[PDB]
Amino acid sequence: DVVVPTLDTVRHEALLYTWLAEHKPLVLCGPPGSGKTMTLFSALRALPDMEVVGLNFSSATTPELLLKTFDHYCEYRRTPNGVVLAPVQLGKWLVLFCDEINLPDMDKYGTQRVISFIRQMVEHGGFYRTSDQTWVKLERIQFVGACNPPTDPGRKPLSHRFLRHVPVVYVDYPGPASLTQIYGTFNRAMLRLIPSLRTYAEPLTAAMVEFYTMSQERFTQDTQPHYIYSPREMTRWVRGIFEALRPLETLPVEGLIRIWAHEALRLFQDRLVEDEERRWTDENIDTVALKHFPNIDREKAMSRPILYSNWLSKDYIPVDQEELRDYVKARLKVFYEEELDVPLVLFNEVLDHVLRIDRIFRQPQGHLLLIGVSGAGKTTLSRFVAWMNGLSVYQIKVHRKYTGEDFDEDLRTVLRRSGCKNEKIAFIMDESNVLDSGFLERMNTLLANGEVPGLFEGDEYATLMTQCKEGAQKEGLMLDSHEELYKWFTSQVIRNLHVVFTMNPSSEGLKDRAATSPALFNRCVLNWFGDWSTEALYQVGKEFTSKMDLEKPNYIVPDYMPVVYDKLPQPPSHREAIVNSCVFVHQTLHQANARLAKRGGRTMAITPRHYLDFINHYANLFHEKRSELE
Amino acid sequence: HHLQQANIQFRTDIARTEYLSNADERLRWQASSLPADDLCTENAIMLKRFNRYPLIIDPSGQATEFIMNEYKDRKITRTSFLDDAFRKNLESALRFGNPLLVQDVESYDPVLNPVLNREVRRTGGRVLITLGDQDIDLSPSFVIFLSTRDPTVEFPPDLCSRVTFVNFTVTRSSLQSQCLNEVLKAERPDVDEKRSDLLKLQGEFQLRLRQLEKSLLQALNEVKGRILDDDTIITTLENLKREAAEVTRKVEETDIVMQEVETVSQQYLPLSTACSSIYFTMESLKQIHFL
Amino acid sequence: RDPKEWIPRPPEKYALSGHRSPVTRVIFHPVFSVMVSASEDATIKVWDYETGDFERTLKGHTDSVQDISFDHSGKLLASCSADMTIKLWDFQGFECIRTMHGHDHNVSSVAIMPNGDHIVSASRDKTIKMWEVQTGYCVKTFTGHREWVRMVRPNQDGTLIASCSNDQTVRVWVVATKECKAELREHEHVVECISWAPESSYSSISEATPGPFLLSGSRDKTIKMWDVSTGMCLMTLVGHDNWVRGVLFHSGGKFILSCADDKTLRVWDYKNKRCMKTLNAHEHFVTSLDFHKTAPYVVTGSVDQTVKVWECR
Amino acid sequence: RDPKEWIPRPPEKYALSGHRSPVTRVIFHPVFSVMVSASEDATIKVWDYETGDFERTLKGHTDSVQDISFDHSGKLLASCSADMTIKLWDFQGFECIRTMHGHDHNVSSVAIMPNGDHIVSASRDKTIKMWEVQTGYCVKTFTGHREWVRMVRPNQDGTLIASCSNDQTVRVWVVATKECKAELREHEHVVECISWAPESSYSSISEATPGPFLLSGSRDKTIKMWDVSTGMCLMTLVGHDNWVRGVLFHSGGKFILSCADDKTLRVWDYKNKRCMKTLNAHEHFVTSLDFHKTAPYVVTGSVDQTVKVWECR
Ligand SMILES: Nc1ncnc2c1ncn2[C@@H]1O[C@H](COP(=O)(O)OP(=O)(O)O)[C@@H](O)[C@H]1O
Ligand SMILES: Nc1ncnc2c1ncn2[C@@H]1O[C@H](COP(=O)(O)OP(=O)(O)O)[C@@H](O)[C@H]1O
Repeated sequence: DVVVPTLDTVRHEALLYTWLAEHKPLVLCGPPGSGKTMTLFSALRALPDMEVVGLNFSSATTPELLLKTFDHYCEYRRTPNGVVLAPVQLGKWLVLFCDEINLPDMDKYGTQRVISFIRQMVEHGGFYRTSDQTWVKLERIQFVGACNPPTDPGRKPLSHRFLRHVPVVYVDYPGPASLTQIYGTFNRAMLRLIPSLRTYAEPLTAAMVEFYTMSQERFTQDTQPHYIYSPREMTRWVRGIFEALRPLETLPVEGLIRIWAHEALRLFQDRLVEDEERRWTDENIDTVALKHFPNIDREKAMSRPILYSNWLSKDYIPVDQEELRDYVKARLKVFYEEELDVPLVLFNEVLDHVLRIDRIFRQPQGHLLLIGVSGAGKTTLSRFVAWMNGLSVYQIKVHRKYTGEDFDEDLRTVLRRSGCKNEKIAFIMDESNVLDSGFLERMNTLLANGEVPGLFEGDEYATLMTQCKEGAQKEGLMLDSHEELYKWFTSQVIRNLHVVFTMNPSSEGLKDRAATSPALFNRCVLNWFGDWSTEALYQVGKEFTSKMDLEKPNYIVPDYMPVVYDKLPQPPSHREAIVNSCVFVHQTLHQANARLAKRGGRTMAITPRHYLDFINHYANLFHEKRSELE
Repeated sequence: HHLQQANIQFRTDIARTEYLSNADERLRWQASSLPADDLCTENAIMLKRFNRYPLIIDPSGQATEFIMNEYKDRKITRTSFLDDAFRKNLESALRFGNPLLVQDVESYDPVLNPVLNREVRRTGGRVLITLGDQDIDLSPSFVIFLSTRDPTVEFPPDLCSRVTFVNFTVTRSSLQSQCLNEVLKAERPDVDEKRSDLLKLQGEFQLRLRQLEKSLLQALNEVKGRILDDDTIITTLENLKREAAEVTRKVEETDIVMQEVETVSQQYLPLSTACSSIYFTMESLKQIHFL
Repeated sequence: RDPKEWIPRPPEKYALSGHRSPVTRVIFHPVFSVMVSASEDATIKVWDYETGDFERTLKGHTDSVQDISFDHSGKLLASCSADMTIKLWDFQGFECIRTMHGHDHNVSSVAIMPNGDHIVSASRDKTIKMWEVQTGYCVKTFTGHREWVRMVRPNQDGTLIASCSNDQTVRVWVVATKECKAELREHEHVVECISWAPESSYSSISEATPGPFLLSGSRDKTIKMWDVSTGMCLMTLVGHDNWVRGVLFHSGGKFILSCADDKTLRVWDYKNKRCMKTLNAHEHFVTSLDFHKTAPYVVTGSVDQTVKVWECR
Repeated sequence: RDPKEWIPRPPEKYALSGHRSPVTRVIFHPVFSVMVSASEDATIKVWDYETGDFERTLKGHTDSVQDISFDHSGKLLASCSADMTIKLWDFQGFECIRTMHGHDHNVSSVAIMPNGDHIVSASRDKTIKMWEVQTGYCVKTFTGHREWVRMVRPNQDGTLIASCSNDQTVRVWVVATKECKAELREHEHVVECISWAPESSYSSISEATPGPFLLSGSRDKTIKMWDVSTGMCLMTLVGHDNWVRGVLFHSGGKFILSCADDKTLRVWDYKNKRCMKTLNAHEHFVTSLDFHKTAPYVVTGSVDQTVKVWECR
């Protein structure tokens, strides 16, 4: 809710107060994350007569969502001149904020059902209840909207007959010369616990400018569909830096640059796909912190692993890879006896990934979106992190004939376990667990708002109020009625429920997911795990194949030397040469899959589970044939 | 080529099928209706030495009979995915410690995901796995096999990660041998039956010679004294003489086998070449008009 | 010196070794100068802490022995392991008297109230069982926890027991009335160790803020004080860098002896809201500790298969 | 009672059986309560000597093993056999780590000096070889022996390596300087076994007839003792009626327990220079003996396919 006023902010504030004082509709178009719901929520806080109902549209949006919203937040009343729809808060004005107006799908014959429905209730002031085909007139209902421009890939333009009744105001990104004091006042707030670093505070905000401009220079949306950058990332930057130096109370300039670079690498490198842009972002970090912070210890402030953990000590301190790795081995030894007896191997990327997962899991409303091939250990690492943070893990247990009712009952049990008994729940479900469009629609609503309209109905609604009032009386709060009890339940669900969605990367699947679901790309933090690189394959090969006997003291290093793992140490041993050979085996079948596909043959998915099948079959064959020969 | 270029020596004059499979296990596989070609022998090695539970694509149906005749003493229950009593059969297979063969994996059920991923809870010495909603005591003598009839099936990567694929395709050598066998059955039946009997005889005499070598090695490994002073080693000598007589007898069977196979080769080898060419045209003709 | 001012000091008086597995629980014999430890290699190793050597071995279990316990006399011992067994041993002749069965899952901890006629047990099946030492039959069954019960511990007179569990709650039950008297849910993580207050500490906690009082160490790197009659968190001590594994009151009623997964033993003064002393204990996680009720001795058993004995000063 | 006076008593505490061959060498674990035996059937067996339970069998050598040696951590095990190979075993992993080649005959001994970095190897080819443990390469070579080098042992500080051979010599060398510091020629027959003197015996030897000192037992039914610095036989035990196969000091530094081929396990004190107790251990030739540093147990490995453990009292 902290909004520092700028020129465009107060101009659009006056505009929105004008559009909204007359109970007239308005559409805040513009690039995503430019503050269009910041300006709207600033306009709503000026007038206390107005109450907000949040709705998030998808590609598969229907007016039945608005019907459920009217069932929850409004009532049908009988009047002599017709049937009227009025909010349950008498005297207040309900306004419905739909987040994704451009997003519902344009049909084969040039129409949108929700857009024509909203135009019907705006031009004529009412709708048709289809239960008995009766004209319901809206009494105190207005609409506001937000949308991306129609020239975006996932967005479609609106009809002229709809914009004949609605004005559109186009916000933009604030630009560098506004963001510099927007985050300058934030850093002047945040550098008050440490009274010595504030002379570096104003360039640091300025530093947070320039990287972002190259973040708008190269990483366009034509490269990857999830390459969007908004001032939400700078808000994430300042709250990560604030939660870093909140309990520490002692840090030099080098530690401040280290924390800044670590937050930048956790905010600008996880969304990248290839390692080329990861190298480019690390190079940009190096040159930006060299340009804005001269005469400082570059070796002390900047190192390779840059990891920040709170597992070993209660403060957010920088720690080395080896002590963290040993603690992860000991915690796996503990963890194998409690939840799952599935063995886990490590490398440097495993430690980096579990630190990313823990960093997003620690905050309330922490939602994860993992991108990676199947068998890459996506759900096992999340299970380990969720166990270590004391979070119960829930899987939906999908079987054949999974309709929407079983999913609704599963979400009912999840929300009742999370928000009513105040138990921390890590809700895990895969991309193969999605079977209907209603699954993704209810997941989008739960990810965005933290509540589902129409999920609880009938006797289970009153059961939810009894359970919520029992949980509130156990907690200590004296609650009553239904609306504020549902508000407390929604706050508890926001605080306690962490949702992790994992898919596989795709050229068309991620492009379609970026349009059919905003909340996975607007409310979830994306971690691109990807396939296992050659460095990871060499580390798992060299770490499992050290127990057995492989060494030839007389080994001739060949002059041809086929190297596929970079930084192979020369002179290599026999074990290094054959681990590089195993990496070559995996790489040449990666090439062979494309060779088979380009001929016309159907290919099959190569996974790191196959590589862990191949390296496990090495030691079983070696121990058998050595004991056979002896 | 990568192993040669990286100066890592390997057994060059060793067949990939022969290094993994024993002779008696190969004879048991030949007894279990498997064709004698190298590809089906390789697939039998894959089914023998699995680590992930295998998915068997088979456009002809021979692998199902091979698996049934392989685990015949261990009672395989044959079920399918679209069978109504499929989860109860899987629960009974997990409780009893029975091998299980499941057909039609193109209609795959996600409910077999924790069994295929081996996500197993350890209740002390007891082993418990949560299948569906029920915790079942997993006996360690359980295997599963995921059959497929159609060859042109695409699979999701979530199922593709957890299984080891085994494809029973049709080679030119196996097809040529089967067509030669049916041509010999149709044309020269006495030569065909005596060739089959002599092949069985050569196999069992090779088994007897391997039994000689193993028994003599384990006999001389534990004499624990003077061989000359012990008269039981003279009975070992008599055993050596008898099996040397049988390995001298084996050469005449080899000569008659050689004459029979050269006669039927010069009789019907271009016929089997035409068989291979026509069936490979059959398999390649789907590239034209999809139907 | 006096029993009031015993404080452990570095370095250790003894460093005993010999276990094949991580040591899980170490305690003292009350009458004789005997110390006893157990580990995950299904054995119970009996040592002499005064002389610092090996005395005896007890091999009856099949799986990881989680927790062992004494009685008021010290002639009787109860141990629990992962094979769903409870083995009741003696001490005067060193044989296994009984083998109680009935638990569904890993029996995590056992204890005997000072009347000695009955044995409590906690397990992973979300139950607490209450067995007769004369019959080997689970007579009573406390039920109501939501998850795995970490360890259970009874009070000084055998009227109240407390259990810390994996539901992140600490539940204090009454033995006679079979009902959870206090449900304390303020800890965020799993509560791994609890302790009762002695008589001489009864005033001193009232100086820091009658009773009954209870210590509780959890995986949220904090040590909390509770009053059962009130039900609120009396104080919270922070300073442990990792998951707290063993929390025990000092015999003087003034210090707090605790150990965590940061390889340190910490002595706290709860009057000054701080840890007064920090000692490097082991190389790996210190699973359990115990203070000797009359002699200046502290035993620490840990993951790295060495039991360290410190002379208090 | 203290570990100082400990003399074993008949009968055996345990009679372990299951070897298919004569037993060549038996040693105790330094910290654990388990013992490892070596036998001529190329099977390196691991037995728990406290309960008499067979634990495990390591089969890596493709010929009969002669000597096995631990390290003081107890993690690495060095084993020598007649296949031109030496094998390094991870004791916690129970699998081999590396195999050493370079000897052209029967590797009759193997040992690890207390620096924890290398391996001694005496063999039939009249030479001693030094082996690098972590890398796996043969570094250094003691040369000068003219017959079968029987068995080799390094000193407790790791600076002296002493070896007995079949040419009636006891040759003490320095580790890196490659010179024979002491070529002791007083024994009448093949010296089959030596035993380095502990520190507590260094006074006890010096008042029987400072340091360092060394024992040796030969086929001439005599056990001689030598001062390394001077280079002469100070004292000699006679009273065995056959070949002395293994000679061993007490851990406290007073007694010498020695096994000989006349079915005798005799304890000798250099204060009286006689045999006080003679034990008829097995029914055949007794090859090796071992006595624990802290535990009152003597293990004895003999040709009769049984390994006998005797309680010291
Ligand atoms: N002047 C400003 N003061 C405070 N915060 C700002 C300012 N400008 C931008 N922001 C931040 O930019 C972010 C835009 O996010 P939001 O408005 O939620 O995106 P959307 O409107 O697309 O939902 C907000 O979270 C807000 O914190
Ligand atoms: N780093 C790893 N070390 C060991 N095993 C792994 C690792 N990554 C994946 N696995 C194996 O993969 C299986 C589970 O894969 P999963 O995590 O479900 O992949 P995804 O989450 O991408 O579907 C487990 O049985 C596990 O043995």
